[PDB]
Amino acid sequence: GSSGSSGRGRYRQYNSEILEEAISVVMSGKMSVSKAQSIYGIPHSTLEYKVKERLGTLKNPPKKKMKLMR
Repeated sequence: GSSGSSGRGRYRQYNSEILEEAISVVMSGKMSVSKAQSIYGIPHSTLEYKVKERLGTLKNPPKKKMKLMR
């Protein structure tokens, strides 16, 4: 039985699974980006974008013209 060892930082990365969790809480209004970021261990700049993406821009996305980099 059991297995695991997490808590109080200790390693600093999230699975693509964990990310969906920390989005669903925020979407459902359980918290906001800043709050869940810290709870789930997600970067704010990721979580922010990912909420603002999963909100449903992903269907019929904007791809017609661009010319940029970062």
